[PDB]
Amino acid sequence: MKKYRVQPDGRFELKRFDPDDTSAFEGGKQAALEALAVLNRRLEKLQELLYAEGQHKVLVVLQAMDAGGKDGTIRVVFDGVNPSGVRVASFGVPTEQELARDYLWRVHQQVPRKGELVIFNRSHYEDVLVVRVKNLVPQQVWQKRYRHIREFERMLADEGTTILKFFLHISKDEQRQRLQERLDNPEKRWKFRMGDLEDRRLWDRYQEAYEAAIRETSTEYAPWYVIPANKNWYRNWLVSHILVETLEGLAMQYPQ
Amino acid sequence: MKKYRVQPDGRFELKRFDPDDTSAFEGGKQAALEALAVLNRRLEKLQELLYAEGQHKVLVVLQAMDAGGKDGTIRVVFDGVNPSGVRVASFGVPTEQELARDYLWRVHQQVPRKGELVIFNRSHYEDVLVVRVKNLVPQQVWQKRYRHIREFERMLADEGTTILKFFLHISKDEQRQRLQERLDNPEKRWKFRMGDLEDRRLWDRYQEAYEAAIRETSTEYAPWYVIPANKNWYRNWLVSHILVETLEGLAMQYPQP
Amino acid sequence: MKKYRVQPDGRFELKRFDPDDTSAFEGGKQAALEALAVLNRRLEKLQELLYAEGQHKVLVVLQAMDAGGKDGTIRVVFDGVNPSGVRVASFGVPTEQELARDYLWRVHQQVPRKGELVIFNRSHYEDVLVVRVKNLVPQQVWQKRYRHIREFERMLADEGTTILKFFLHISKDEQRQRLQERLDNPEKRWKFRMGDLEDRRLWDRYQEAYEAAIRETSTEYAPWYVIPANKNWYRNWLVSHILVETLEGLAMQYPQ
Amino acid sequence: MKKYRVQPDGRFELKRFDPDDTSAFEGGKQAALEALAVLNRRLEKLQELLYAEGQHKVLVVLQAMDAGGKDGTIRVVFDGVNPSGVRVASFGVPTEQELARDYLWRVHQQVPRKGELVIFNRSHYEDVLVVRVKNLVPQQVWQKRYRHIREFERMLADEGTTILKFFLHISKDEQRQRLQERLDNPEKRWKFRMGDLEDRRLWDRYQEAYEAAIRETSTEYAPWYVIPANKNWYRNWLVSHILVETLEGLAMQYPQPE
Repeated sequence: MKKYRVQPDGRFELKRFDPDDTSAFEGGKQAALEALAVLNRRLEKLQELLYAEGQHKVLVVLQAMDAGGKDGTIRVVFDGVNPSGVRVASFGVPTEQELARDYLWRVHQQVPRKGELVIFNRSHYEDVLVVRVKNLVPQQVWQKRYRHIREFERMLADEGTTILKFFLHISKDEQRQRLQERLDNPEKRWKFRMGDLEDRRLWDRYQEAYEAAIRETSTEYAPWYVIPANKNWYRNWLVSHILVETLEGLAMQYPQ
Repeated sequence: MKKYRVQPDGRFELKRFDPDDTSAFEGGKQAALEALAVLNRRLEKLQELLYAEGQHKVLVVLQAMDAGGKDGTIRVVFDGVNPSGVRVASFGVPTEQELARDYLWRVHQQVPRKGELVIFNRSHYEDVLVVRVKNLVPQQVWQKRYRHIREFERMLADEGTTILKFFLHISKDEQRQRLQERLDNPEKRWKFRMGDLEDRRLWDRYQEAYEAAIRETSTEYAPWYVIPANKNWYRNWLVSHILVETLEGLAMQYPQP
Repeated sequence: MKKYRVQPDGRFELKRFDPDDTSAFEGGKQAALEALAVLNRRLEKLQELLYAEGQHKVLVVLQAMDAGGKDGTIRVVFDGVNPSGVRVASFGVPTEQELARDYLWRVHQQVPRKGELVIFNRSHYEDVLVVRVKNLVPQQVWQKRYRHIREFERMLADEGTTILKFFLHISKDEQRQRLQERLDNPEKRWKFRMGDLEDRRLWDRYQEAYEAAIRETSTEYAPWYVIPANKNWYRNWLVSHILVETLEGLAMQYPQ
Repeated sequence: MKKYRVQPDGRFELKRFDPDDTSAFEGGKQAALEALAVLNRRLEKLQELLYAEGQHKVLVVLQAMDAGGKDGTIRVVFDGVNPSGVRVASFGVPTEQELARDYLWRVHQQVPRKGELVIFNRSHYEDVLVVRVKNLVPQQVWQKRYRHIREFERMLADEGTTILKFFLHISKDEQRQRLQERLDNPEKRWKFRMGDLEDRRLWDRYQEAYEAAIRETSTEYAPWYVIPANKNWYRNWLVSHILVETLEGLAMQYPQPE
């Protein structure tokens, strides 16, 4: 499943990843739901080990186009995980207080502590994405942020944080179907804003911004994983597989 | 719901609640597990609605003697509830920074925001529990805190917070068995501290402190519920029942932009 | 100087206080500047003692109409006071994060810690002022806040905070001259906003809101002091006199 | 006055700076007090402008051996500067909550906001000082922190923070006289801790730790200035001179709303 890890050679091309790809799973939706339940139980036990050992900090970053599956991945992948050891930090439009300090200030505040698993629903990457696409700061400014991000993540990793960054990759036509479904569902209509159509008009600019951010910041200590996410069953299974394998690799143990 | 809700008449007596009482449920453990799964699914849907509507703030306070079931209640009652809308704030021994401000400072920091459900694993109630039990501060100091607490909760409720306070009520003998089981379990021992034995000698003083705190602070806008908690199946079912009924009473609507 | 403390009898009438009153000081501007310098030196020594002892928490609340002297009082009264023990918390327009919690959440965060002197430049009182005048919440909602405020301040005082609340009282014509001076000074024009002309149009409503707030919340543990503030020399001297006398009454001792 | 700026060539030697050096000021205490008052009035006006413009963030870092003058520099240099635009963040022994996150977490929380001047009384440098001297983490862990610090400061500077780092340099004999005076003064003995005698015993290890930290982290965007600080009058005058010159170089303008 290492075909999805972006190597730190700065040669990443987003066109090489197909949102409809399900090739790492030898089966379909029904078999993947059973495989996901097994990974989910392993995840609950690994979180239990993480919290009791109280040494490692785990940061899961989720980035995607609107309707790309950030909310759904949190809901399904972390289903049943002890609320005491899992925390979500969601990053929306910056406030005046947040904009009064550097862009990393509000993000650094939310990092996981020892024994905790934190999920960033959007993150510091927004400062090289919506910021670049909507020209909120000139290129001279946002271009310097790729190095800031690599170095901030290097500091976090060196100091004990296991970092996993997932780009949930959906196609333009899939986003269209999802935004239409969001509009037609009375229990989902609340998620839709008029500004989401303007973000959709800028699809190509966002894909370019994502490709540049991933190419610049996928490192050995903070890898990006590109997740084909047109199939939610595949997205949830693959994210759970990578997360479980990473946590198993920490070789955690209940204290003496 | 009615029987376990402490009325704001200042006449609460803890002796009237039996930790082994299971009288609100008829079918026994197996039937309660099935009833709990139905309530859990209703809670998951109510949380999604709370988050979508983004108007109400929900605060669940959990207080209990050590091994009383605070961790287990969070784990079971909120099983499957979307982590995006549920947050736990645990309050342990205050740090020097926290002690440098009033006792409510660290607590107020953690209150739920609009559309969020927050669980306080221990809370501001610790400031009328340990200092009273061990007489670390004079009565003149901690007796004033019942009013501060009623008024802080009145302000939170007036400003949009639905408050539910649960006292998970276990017996002294049940605590003993659980503390021994915690010690004998290699996956649970890490939780056990020597200070837990020191508080056990003070059992009666803690029961009195809890009774007084409940009597003084159970109000219409911030009720206390006494949960018979010697049977975890009953504790989980009853807490889920009260929480679901409360959330339903808010009559939340999905926004229609 | 006991005529300026609002007694907790709920009978306060703002019309009884003249913004041009200088009756507590007999010598005039020049003598007041010398008296202020002596109080200022006493204040510097009392702050060093407050910080060294590290037990008391001191909260100074400043409220006034725009151009009423909040910034000038901080600048002059605290001139020379060690920055290590004096902190200003200014409360402006609430952000989305602040509005997502009760109105006291952002305020409680800023309270002084042990050994610290905090000045609130605007405060929790804004939630019974601009809120009441501009009908940002219905009457039922803001009317309940007078009790919340009395009780929040009671808790702070019971738990070790010395509270002083100053209403810097200026006349409508004095505000007009000051806003005009702000506009005509190239080094002050930055402070002026178009919204300040709207707050000026609601003068009478704000005076009624101030009178009601002071009447409802001036208590023994958290007194309001009405400061005639048309003359800055008098305003600075009187606020310094009240503050120094209060701090002296704490009988602070250097630790041994 | 450029003689005190540590060039970013990684060749800094602490032995080349004498704590008793007063060569940038052509006079003594009395003349320096008058020169300091003129700089102090200029600083008060520059702060009012920094606050009005509301764009630049200013971070002043103070590091020194115990009794080296951190408290006194804040008190004198910022005397009369409007409290609305000046804030001190002091960094002492980390708590369990602070130790549960990376060492930069508690520091980043306190950075200056737009229009604000913040003084760090001790700072993130403690994590390559007391940590290195007392072996609180292995050489393997704290040696990586020189890069983390250079990069954290690069991010702050790129995003609008003007950074000034001052090492207030006192001699070992001067520290002895000051610690004795601290003990003998009833209004200052509250500052005296027994643990300060242990840090004093390790004087040489701390001087080596300071030399290495300054050599590794003095950059063009975040310079270190070595301040001869045995004479308080000289220390206060020189820090004020460097700070004022830096703020004047920003050429801040009062906004003119339309």
